[PDB]
Order: sequence, then structure tokens, then C-alpha cells
Amino acid sequence: PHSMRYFETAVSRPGLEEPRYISVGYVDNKEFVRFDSDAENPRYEPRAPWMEQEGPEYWERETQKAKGQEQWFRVSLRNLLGYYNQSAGGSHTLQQMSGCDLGSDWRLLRGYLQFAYEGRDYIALNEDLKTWTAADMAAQITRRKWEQSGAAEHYKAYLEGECVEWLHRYLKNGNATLLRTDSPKAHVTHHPRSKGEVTLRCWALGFYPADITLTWQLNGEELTQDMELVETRPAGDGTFQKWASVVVPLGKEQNYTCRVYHEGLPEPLTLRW
Amino acid sequence: SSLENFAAYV
Amino acid sequence: MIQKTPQIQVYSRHPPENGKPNILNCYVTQFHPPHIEIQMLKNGKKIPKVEMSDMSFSKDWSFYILAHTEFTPTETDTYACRVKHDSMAEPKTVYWDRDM
Repeated sequence: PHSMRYFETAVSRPGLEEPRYISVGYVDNKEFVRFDSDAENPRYEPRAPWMEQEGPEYWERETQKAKGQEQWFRVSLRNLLGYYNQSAGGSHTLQQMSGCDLGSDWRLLRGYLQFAYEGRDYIALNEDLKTWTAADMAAQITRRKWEQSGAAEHYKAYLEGECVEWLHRYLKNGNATLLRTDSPKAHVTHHPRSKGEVTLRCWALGFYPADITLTWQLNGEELTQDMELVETRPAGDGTFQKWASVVVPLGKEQNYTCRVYHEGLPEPLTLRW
Repeated sequence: SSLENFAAYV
Repeated sequence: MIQKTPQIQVYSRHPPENGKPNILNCYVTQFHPPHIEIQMLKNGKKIPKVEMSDMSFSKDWSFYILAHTEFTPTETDTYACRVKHDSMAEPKTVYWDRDM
């Protein structure tokens, strides 16, 4: 289930020729490189330890590509302005996600390529890496334009070739970092809520990777729809946090139990107030 | 290694 | 036109212990356009040297960013995160709740 992805964002700056461009690469959801046109010296840069391995020629080459990408997004942004009959006195956004996924058998599982305009799906490359799926009318224009130009072949080649090549490389160099886990440190807290009712909150802290599952149980049944689950958040040190709580009758807290499932936990935890 | 888009723009 | 209101979470990196140094986080997610202004406050006063991560966006295209600063929780001091985004008529201020 390993993967690599590049999330690119181009934001038009009204009146100015050049849009701001930011590119972020990820391996197994971990940011490993980043390029930002706003820097004093635009350049792709390491965002993870094991990328120190690469020599200068690597960063130079990636940086060159970024410059190419900037031009592409600039022209695309302009074209989109016309498709939607929008004024250029305002800012606009064009985003792209591309990359590859490795299945269980380390083979290529799927290639990805999708664009969004103003934060909404615009056009995407189908899993066949041959056909395009357009989200609206404007996108259809792009779609018909790319089928005639054979753009897909270009993307398919990167997705099944260079994409797989480097993902394997990065997985090999950052193996000791990417394949690690930090199982969660959990506990249950008790809080006032309302008359005759209290809140029990189950916390999971300092865990990695982010994937996790917390559940509450009453009489052997999980409280599927009577539980508040916050969205997973960054601790800021590379690990994540999360919690799930339930409002229970005062004097019956004991009847409830929390379970924490994480790939760092061979056996799921079972906590209570 | 990042991808370089095809010559054809949107 | 196309706009999405940011979700905001304010929390400490480590469990809060009054009197013990820690780090306060203001995680802002699910917003668009990307342009956004974030401030962290202690008793309604901007906290200096607040650090901002670089911006990114999720699988659903919405952007997110993490603001954080050093702080020491106490019994009486309040901490908040105020966010100014074009999706809201006025800045939204969220207070830190140690039980959240």
C-alpha cells in the first residue's frame, strides 16, 4: 500500500505575470520534498532526513522541472480564465495531484493524475491511463483537446516508469524511517457535561503513522452513532493525536470501554475511566 | 522525482 | 464565489500541566481560497514568535496549515487562535480547551 504523490498548487496574483507555485512531494503520506516560488531562492528542498542522501545534481534537476511547471500552470490559469469568462482582477487556483501506488505484491497498483480549479475537480486521468474524466463543461474542452494531442501517453509513461523507479528508491533509503511506528499512548478522561450525565474522552497521543481507529463499547456493542470523534491532528513533532468521547449517565461510566487499534499495537488496547 | 506536464496546457 | 470555511482545532502537543512549558497548536483545515491569516493569543494579546508550518492541501483539495508557539498553561491565563479567512464576514476566535 506504499505510494508517492506530488501536490502542486498555483495561485494567480492579480496584476502580476507570475503565479505563486508550490509543489510538495510525499512518500507514504510523509512530506519529503518541497518547492516554493515565494522563497528568496526557489528550489526543491529536503523535508525528511533520508533525502540528504541525494546529491546536488538531484536538487538542481528537480528545481529545473519546477520552473517548467510554473510556466505550465501560468498558461493554464490564463486559459481557465477564458473558459469560465472570469476577470483577472481576482485570484484563482489550479491544483494537481499525481503519483503512483504499490500493491501488496510490490507491483504498480495504480497511477494518479487529477486537476482542480478553484478547489473543485476539473479533469482526471482514468485508471486505464488512457482516458480522461471531465467534471464540467469547461473541462470537457480540455478533455477533447488532450485526446487529440495524445497527452495521456505522456502521463502514463511517467506514472508507470519514473514514478515507480523513485518510489522504490525512496522506500529503500527511508526504510528505517517510513516503515517505523510509534504506537499510541492512551488514557481516558472524565468531564462534567450536563445534569446526571458526564463525558468520557478516550485519547490517543504521539502515534505514527496517522492511521488509527478508536471505538467505544457498551454491553458488548460499539457506540457507532453515539460517539464524537475529532479529526486526526498533528502533534507537531511527526506524530499524531485523536480522541473519541461519549456522554454517559453519571454513575455508569464503568459500563463503557474504549478500544484503540493501531498498526503499532499487535493487540488492541482496552481502557476505561 | 517530480513529473513534468505534457506540452498541452488546460 | 467558491468558498469553504476553515475548521479549527486548538490544542497542546503534550498533556497540559499548569506551570509546565508546552507547545500550543492551532490546526486549521478544510479551507479555500488558500490565503489565510492566523494569530494565536494569550489573554487576548498576540503571542510573539508564533511559528507557521508551510501550507499544503488534502485529498479533497482543501488546504491546511499548522500554527504553533511555546506556552505555559496556567489556571487563569486564556489562550486562543483567531482566524481571518474570506469565507467568514469577520475573524473567528477559538479558545483553547484543555479537555479537547
